Amino acid sequence: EVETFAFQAEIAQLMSLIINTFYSNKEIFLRELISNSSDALDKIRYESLTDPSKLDSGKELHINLIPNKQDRTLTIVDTGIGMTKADLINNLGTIAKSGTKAFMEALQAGADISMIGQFGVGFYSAYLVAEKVTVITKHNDDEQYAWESSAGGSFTVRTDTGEPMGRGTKVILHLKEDQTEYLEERRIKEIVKKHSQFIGYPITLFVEK
Ligand SMILES: S=C(NCCc1ccccn1)N[C@@H]1C[C@@H]2CC[C@H]1C2
Repeated sequence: EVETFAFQAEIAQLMSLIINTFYSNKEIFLRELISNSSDALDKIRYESLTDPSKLDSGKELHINLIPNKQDRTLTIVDTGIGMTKADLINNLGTIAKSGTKAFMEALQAGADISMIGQFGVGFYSAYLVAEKVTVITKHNDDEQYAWESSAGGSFTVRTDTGEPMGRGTKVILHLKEDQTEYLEERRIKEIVKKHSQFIGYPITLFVEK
């Protein structure tokens, strides 16, 4: 059973801008998603200091990068705090409204797309390289859910029936046909070394066989 929602008007305009603007420095999408993963790992690690039982769903705090050339997908996995159903539908888009609005004003004040993380909406930079983004997430306080959008103004949320994650978030990027360079190992390594050398959690690049 699937539910379809409309994006916030501001969010929908940001995604249409991100998709339709000719912007060449697309590699910043990885820094933003890794930075989001780092924040999610910070939150569960902090909460576990006063409640060690929050880690019963998994003690490992790490980020995995998993390219897949046959499926043309790049997947970013973290074992952070994860997201509830309310996060996916209401709360996170509500926090992001002021940031989205401010980000689009700045885009005419001279600022460029690479400053998206300074407004707390770096996640949507995934649509620089992805035609479709699937998010699998599991919070200690909710069930496992699957969020998905190909932009166009709508997204879906459903209960996920697949392999249980335990805890964390899996961002699955269905890459555009001309963006397969981000499925290459030395390209991913160069981007991580350039943008995310100072992340306080292990970032493991899964090499294909
Ligand atoms: S509101 C949003 N990103 C911005 C919030 C944020 C800021 C800093 C770190 C982490 N998260 N993303 C939401 C999560 C699912 C994917 C799209 C929607 C549903």
